[PDB]
Amino acid sequence: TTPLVHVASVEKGRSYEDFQKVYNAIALKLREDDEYDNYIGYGPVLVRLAWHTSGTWDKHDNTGGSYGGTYRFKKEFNDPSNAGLQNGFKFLEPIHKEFPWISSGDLFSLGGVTAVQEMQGPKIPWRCGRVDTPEDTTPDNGRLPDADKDADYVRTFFQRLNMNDREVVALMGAHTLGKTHLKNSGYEGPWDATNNVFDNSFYLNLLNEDWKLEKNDANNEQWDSKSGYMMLPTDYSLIQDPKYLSIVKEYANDQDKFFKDFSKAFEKLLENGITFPKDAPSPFIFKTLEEQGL
Ligand code: HEM
Ligand SMILES: [K+]
Repeated sequence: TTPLVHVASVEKGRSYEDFQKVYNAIALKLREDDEYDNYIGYGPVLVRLAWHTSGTWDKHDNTGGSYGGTYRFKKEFNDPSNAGLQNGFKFLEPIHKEFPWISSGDLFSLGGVTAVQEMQGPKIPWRCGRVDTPEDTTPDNGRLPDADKDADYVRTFFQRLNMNDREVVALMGAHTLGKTHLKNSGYEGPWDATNNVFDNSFYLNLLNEDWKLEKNDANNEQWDSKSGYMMLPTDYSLIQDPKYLSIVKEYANDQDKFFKDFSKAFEKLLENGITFPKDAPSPFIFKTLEEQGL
């Protein structure tokens, strides 16, 4: 199968203003539906939907990725690794109804960008152009990562998405949002105290808390701290591996650096597999509701 090339195709006649309107709609709904997940809100689940819809990419044959918006098809929608994401998709439904012109891939990715920015995270430049592909282009289940593994697994896993050590540690920092839900993944608890504020607390907790390797009610091991935080074996591996550890310490001591590195890595993750023509518009940097006085 010759590796497909996915060329970004701007939605007919659309420009920055159109997308800022979609961003605003998402941002306004996030503010509105603040009760979700015990008042955590939909922010965290949207960032995941974005990561999971992009994380199926395989640099080897360009299969999967954000381009096709294939999560809308049952095979991917029902991936066990995607348990819980239906909530994010349901949240986006009204948005897509109001803006039927935006592709699914652009919507899924934009939802992640919007959530991060609205939760006070760094600005993440975003490019439009993803085009919906057929159901037969949906990647098989099993391309997303396991959480009961070590640093070697994490490092190898991320090489498929063309991510190096720094990108990996920066990306994992997204665990500063939301929490693990036993019913979804077999893990339970939040990584930090600000689960709807994007900050570098994940690195600080990892380094400063007193973790105990325990078993949860799903009979799975996870690191718990007296403060009520948890870390997956894969998160803990970042301080077990020497190379990862140096970067964890770096982000724990430099909020700005973490923001800048995360922004680059997250945008890259969301654009993997996409060929942007030279004449394509530059990446859009959307203003937050707060910056717009909305
Ligand atoms: C080796 C890598 C990773 C593993 C094994 C992993 C694993 C997990 C697990 C088990 C959950 C809990 C799901 C649930 O029960 O609801 C979760 C949630 C989440 N992850 Fe990751 N993750 C990884 C990488 C990332 C990356 C790269 C991002 C995004 C840049 C990210 C963002 C999130 C967010 C925001 C949540 C919270 C979702 C919510 O509160 O509903 N994760 N992750
Ligand atoms: K946080």
